[PDB]
Order: sequence, then structure tokens, then C-alpha cells
Amino acid sequence: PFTIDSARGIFPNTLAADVVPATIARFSQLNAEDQLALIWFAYLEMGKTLTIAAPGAASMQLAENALKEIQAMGPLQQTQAMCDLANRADTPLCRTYASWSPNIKLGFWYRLGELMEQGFVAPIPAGYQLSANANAVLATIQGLESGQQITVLRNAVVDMGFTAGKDGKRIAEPVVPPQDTASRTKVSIEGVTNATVLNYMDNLNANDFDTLIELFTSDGALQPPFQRPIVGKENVLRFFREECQNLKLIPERGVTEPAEDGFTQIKVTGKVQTPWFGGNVGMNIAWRFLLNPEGKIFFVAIDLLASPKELLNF
Ligand SMILES: CC1=C(/C=C/C(C)=C/C=C/C(C)=C/C=C/C=C(C)/C=C/C=C(C)/C=C/C2=C(C)C(=O)CCC2(C)C)C(C)(C)CCC1=O
Ligand SMILES: [Cl-]
Repeated sequence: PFTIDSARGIFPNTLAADVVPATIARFSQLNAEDQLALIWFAYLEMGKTLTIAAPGAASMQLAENALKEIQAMGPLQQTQAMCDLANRADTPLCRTYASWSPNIKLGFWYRLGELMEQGFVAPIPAGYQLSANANAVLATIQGLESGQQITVLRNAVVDMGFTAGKDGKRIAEPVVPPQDTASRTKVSIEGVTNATVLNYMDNLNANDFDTLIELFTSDGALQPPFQRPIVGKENVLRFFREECQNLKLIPERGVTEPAEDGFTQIKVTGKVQTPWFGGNVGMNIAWRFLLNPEGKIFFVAIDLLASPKELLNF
């Protein structure tokens, strides 16, 4: 209950899927062309059984200029531009890309994948063979659960590009209006009646970010999977609005324990769906809350779990 960074250690039994950042670190070592080929290969195979939802109209508008620029290049330049993004080179295209929210980056690559499939953007060279390190990285990806596979792909996409500056322009999709109160569903969690946890889940499912933020302490933090804590209400609300629209949280069961100084620690396990895949991918998730004596959220961590065997009382 003293520091955010120490609260990171609550429920230390929780086995997170650290194969995801492990695999991203291996991927990040590869030659840029192998990075692009590997993801092409993974994307094609995954597409046999899983369809990515179309990017939103606003997103496509925001990425349109950069996409047109690439589409106007000769093939060799197209390949160079894509390598620049993978290498995190400092170029105007790489700076534009870095200014974008994850969803806008994902929609940019969704479009390039379609154009590559159609032959209008320089494809991976015919009969391309991956490097020794890259073939093993793809094998690991293809052995993971779908929820882990899609998190590896997202993390590879978000990592590309070049950030120059701390307070650079941030471009994101418009904020959706919250769900009308009448049509809202309420979660049920075995073992857990805590109103702060239930209101957390219900407000996020409703895209009601202004209500959700009011659950947190001023200095409180949210830790997304495999990322550092996002600290304080302005940064946490920014993150909700830019990155947390249209999720479906399906918590199942939890446990409630005392912590030092009248705090309470609560662990919930269940599933989450991203709007990119709807009901076809359910990620196995734990939430770890540290609530102050008044019930506000001092810390919440969201973990991608190593296997369904990490869900409480499988
Ligand atoms: C790149 C590339 C390509 C294309 C690649 C493409 C098109 C790839 C597309 C990949 C896509 C669309 C991946 C989407 C992943 C979404 C995830 C993991 C969301 C998780 C959300 C969670 C867990 C949120 C949970 C949360 C909960 C529960 C909270 O309680 C609080 C909020 C929080 C957010 C933390 C080509 C194919 C063209 C080849 C070349 C190439 O390189
Ligand atoms: Cl998402």
C-alpha cells in the first residue's frame, strides 16, 4: 500500500504469460526483412481460421495520407519504407506512425496486408526463406494460444516507427459515446461483491471512462499486460480514451484479502475480448486490485495468463 512499484508484487503466485515479451524480444533481434516476412507468414496462416475485424472509418481516414504515400512509391521504395518502420529508423513516415494510437497503427497494417494479398504493394519476395533465428520465432508464435498470438502481433505493430520528443502530437480515434444506462449489462463474479471492482468492470464494458476514472485515487495507477504502470488520473483516463474502447470484460471468479493499513487486495480471473476479434478470441486475464480504506483503486494490474490452468480453480 506504500508505493505503486511495490504493489506490482501482490498475488505473486499469478503466472503471467511472459512467453509474450520473451518472443517479442527475440523477434526484435531479427533482420527487418525477416521481421516483415515472419509477420506476413503468421498473418496468412492465422487468417485461415481467424478473421480480423475491419478498421473503423475514422482510423482509416487518419492513416490515409501515409498509406497513399506508400502506395505511390515504386516497389523497392515500398519495401524500404516498411523496413524503415521495422528498424525504427528516423524518417517522416516513421515519426507520423509513432504519433498514432495502437488501433490506427493496426488499421494501417490491415490495409497494407490486403494490398500485398492483392499485389498492389510490394509483397514478400516469392519463395522467401526465413533466417534460422526467425523460423524458430515463428514456430514459438504458432505454438501459443490464440490470445497470446494476437498479443505478440499487436506488440510488434506498436513497437515500429520512431519517437522524437516527450510531448509530441498524439493522434487517436474519436471517443465513442458511453452506452445508454438502460441497455447496460452487469457482470457477476463468484466470490466478489466489492462495488469498486464491479463498477470498474461495468463502466469499462459501457465505455463510461469519466465514471471509471472517478474510482481511482489521485495518484493511483493501472498496469496493462507487460507494460509499466500508468500513473495518475490524467494519464490513466488518456489511456482509457485512446486504447480501451469497445472491450468486453467477462470476469468469472475472484478472491478478497486484507492488505497493510486497512487496504484490500482482490484478484479476479476471467476472459477478455478485443473488438478486433470479437467472440473468436477469448484472452485469459487476471485483474489484481489494491483498494484503499475508502474503496478507491490505488493500483490495478491486468495480466495475460500463461495458460487456462492459471484461471482460479480450473
Ligand atoms: C505488421 C505486418 C502485417 C500486418 C499485421 C496485422 C494486420 C496485424 C494485426 C493484429 C491485430 C489486429 C491484433 C490485435 C490485438 C488486440 C489485443 C491483444 C487486445 C488486447 C486487449 C486487452 C487484453 C485489454 C485489456 C484491458 C483490460 C481488461 C482492463 O481491465 C483495463 C484496460 C486493458 C486495455 C488493460 C503484414 C501482414 C502486412 C505483414 C508485414 C507486417 O509487419
Ligand atoms: Cl483493443
